[PDB]
Amino acid sequence: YDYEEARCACPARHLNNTNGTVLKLLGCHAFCNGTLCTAPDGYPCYNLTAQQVRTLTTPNTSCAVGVCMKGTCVKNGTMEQCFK
Amino acid sequence: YYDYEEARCACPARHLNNTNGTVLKLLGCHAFCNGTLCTAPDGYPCYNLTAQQVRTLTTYPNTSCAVGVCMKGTCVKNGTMEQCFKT
Amino acid sequence: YDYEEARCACPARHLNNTNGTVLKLLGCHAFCNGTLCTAPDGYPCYNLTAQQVRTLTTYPNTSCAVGVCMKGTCVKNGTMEQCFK
Amino acid sequence: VTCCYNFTNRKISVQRLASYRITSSKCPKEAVIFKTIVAKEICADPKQKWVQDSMDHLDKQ
Amino acid sequence: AAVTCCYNFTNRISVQRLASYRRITSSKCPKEAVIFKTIVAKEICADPKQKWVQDSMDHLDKQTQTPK
Amino acid sequence: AVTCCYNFTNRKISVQRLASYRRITSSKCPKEAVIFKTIVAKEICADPKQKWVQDSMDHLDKQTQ
Repeated sequence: YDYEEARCACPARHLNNTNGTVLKLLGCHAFCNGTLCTAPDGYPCYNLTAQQVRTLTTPNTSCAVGVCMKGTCVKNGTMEQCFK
Repeated sequence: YYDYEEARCACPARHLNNTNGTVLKLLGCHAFCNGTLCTAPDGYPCYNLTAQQVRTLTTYPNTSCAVGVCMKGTCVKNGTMEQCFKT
Repeated sequence: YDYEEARCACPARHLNNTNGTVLKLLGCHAFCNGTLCTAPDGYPCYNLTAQQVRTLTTYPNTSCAVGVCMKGTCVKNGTMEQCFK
Repeated sequence: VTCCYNFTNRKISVQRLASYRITSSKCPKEAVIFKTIVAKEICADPKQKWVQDSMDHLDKQ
Repeated sequence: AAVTCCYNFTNRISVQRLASYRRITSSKCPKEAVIFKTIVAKEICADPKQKWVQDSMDHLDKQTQTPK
Repeated sequence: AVTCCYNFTNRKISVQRLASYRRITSSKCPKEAVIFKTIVAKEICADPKQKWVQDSMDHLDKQTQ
């Protein structure tokens, strides 16, 4: 009776950068309260692949920075050393 | 008897640029001058960057480059950082 | 009983910078107590505009123009810093 | 390394919140994170007036 | 708090008017100083070189109840 | 935060070994002190009464922007 939710709005663990920039979201989607949610248009993100996401440590690989548009992390030339 | 250097280690080097409007800094404290390896003088301004970082440099400033000073061939870092780019 | 120790001498929140330099004052004026106070000649400052200040967060996004306080004006000097609130 | 990409659309009753936390400086959006009695985390914008009042009423306890 | 510095000093102070002090501001501050909190809840800036400031900090320290 | 110094240094540290110092809200601290961060990333406590501490803070301040 007492275990309801309240709109997709729970926090997500971003990826970090040793160069002192905004924390970026891995992809544009997050599992919030058991649902799949899309980040807002314009949200900073990283655009990684399965092998890339597996090759992520705590910084050693160059992660492609991008911006979330309509649920897709559109890259924008820039790259940053990102870590977990 | 004609094609020498005329002065050991004394040719110019392409420095790295910065969008912060500061002195141009030498990437590292070493430069390839006339086929040899040269050390900047003690006290020369430098950037201290890594392979992946220097490779992640474009023409728009995006990464924070660690400023430092050349001492005995090493770019000893200091607190300061700058948005630096290659041009 | 509730008077001001002295005219224009209370601390002020400076702006921070990811470049590892001295903390600079946004402008050369600060609201100290109920009055408006001018920083001393030579005090480091940033010179920002309304549009910039509205887009100011806790991570750098705009390039802030460094300057020096002279006669109440933050005279620019060319240098720029990534500054944040 | 925990930031909020979305704020709470509606508004939650103080009687359903257990505590709150602050987020990091380098987060794209600055917010407060409330923990609900059911152990869920909701994001709220500190600009909204009811959020500040709820955080105040939860601190004074 | 970490970005709070003093650009201007008091110069002109009475021990009976101070409630607390903060020893030093940030390392990366243009001017280094101490920040006194007064009984009226106002913050004043003082130069740590001046002797009266050190004496005020001493007489204000010897006012926090230590144990046995 | 809630970090105070229970012991001060005995000797005077070399100016060449200090990287910075940190502020403190040491109103509720039993002993008042300064906290130096050394080049080797260590934190040392120093008594602000001693003159060399003020001299070290002066020589380390005059090195910023």
